[PDB]
Amino acid sequence: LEKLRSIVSVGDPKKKYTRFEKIGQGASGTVYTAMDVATGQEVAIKQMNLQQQPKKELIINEILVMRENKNPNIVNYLDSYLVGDELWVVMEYLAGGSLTDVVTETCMDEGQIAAVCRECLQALEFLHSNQVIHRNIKSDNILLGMDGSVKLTDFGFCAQITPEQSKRSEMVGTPYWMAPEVVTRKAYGPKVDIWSLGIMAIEMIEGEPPYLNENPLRALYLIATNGTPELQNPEKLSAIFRDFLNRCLDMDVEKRGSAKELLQHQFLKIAKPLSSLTPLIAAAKEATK
Ligand SMILES: Cc1ccc(CO)cc1N(C)c1ccnc(Nc2cc(N3CCOCC3)cc(S(C)(=O)=O)c2)n1
Repeated sequence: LEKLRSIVSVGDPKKKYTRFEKIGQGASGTVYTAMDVATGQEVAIKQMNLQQQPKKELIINEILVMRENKNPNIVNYLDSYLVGDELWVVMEYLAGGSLTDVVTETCMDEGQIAAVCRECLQALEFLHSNQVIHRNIKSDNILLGMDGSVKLTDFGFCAQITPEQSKRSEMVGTPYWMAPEVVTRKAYGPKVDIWSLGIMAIEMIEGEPPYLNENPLRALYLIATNGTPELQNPEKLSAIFRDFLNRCLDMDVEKRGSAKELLQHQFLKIAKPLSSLTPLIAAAKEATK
C-alpha cells in the first residue's frame, strides 16, 4: 500500500476526465468510458476498490509491467489514481470489446483466426524479448478496436525472468489455458504463453477451451494426464493450420515453438486484414445484445 501510494498520479481524475459512462463490471471492478478534457481522446477507466484486493502486490506489478512494456499490441496504459479506498486505472479505449464475445458467439474463418494469432504473437515476441512471461493468455485478455486492432491486457499474473532466476515454478494462470509444465509444478519458461495461445486458437475454432464443461480441478488433472488436447473435428481444418496448432501445443518445451519462430509459420501467411474482424465484432455485439 505504501509502495502503491507512490506509483499513482497527482491531480483530480474527476476534473481531468468527463463524460463518464459505465461499460462493465466487476471481478477487479467497474469499467467506465471517458473523454480527455484537454486532448479529446476517448479513454477506458477501471475503478478497483482496494478492500476487494487480496494480494495487492499484483496491482503494482500490473501497473509497473504495463508502463515499462509499451507496444502497439498491448492495451496502452495511460495513468493511475487513488481517489479514496479506490484505485482508478486509465487506459486507451478499445470499443470493439473482448475476443471472448467473438469466439463464443461467432464462427471465425481460418484467415481471421490467423490474423488474431499473428497480432497476439507480436505482443508475446515483445514481452518474451523483455523477459516478461504474461502467464494468463486467454481470449478474455484480448481486447479489440472498432477498426479491428488486437491488443493484449491483464498483467496481474505476469513474471519477470532473469538469466540468473529463470525458469519460474509457481502454479499461476487460469486452469483451462495452463501448460502441462505449469500444472505439474516443473520449472517453466516463456513458452507457457505459446501453449495458452494454442488453447485460445482452440477457443477460436470450437468456442471454448478443452474441458470447460469440467470443474477447474478435473481440468488440471486432464491437462496433466492427457497433454495435447484432441479437437472435436480436426478434419475441418487445413494442414498448415493443423501444423500451427501442433507446434503451439507440443508437450516438449524445446520442440514447442517460440513467438519469434511462430511468427514465420505458413499459417499466418493466410491472415486477413484486421478490418476482416469488424463483421465478427458487429455479430458478437448483436449476439450479446
Ligand atoms: C479500463 C481498463 C484498465 C486496465 C486494463 C488492464 O487489465 C483493462 C481495461 N479495460 C477492461 C479496457 C481497456 C480498453 N478498452 C476496454 N474496452 C471494453 C471493455 C469492456 N469490458 C468491461 C467489462 O469487463 C470486460 C471488458 C467492454 C467493452 S464494450 C463490449 O462495452 O465495448 C469495451 N476495456
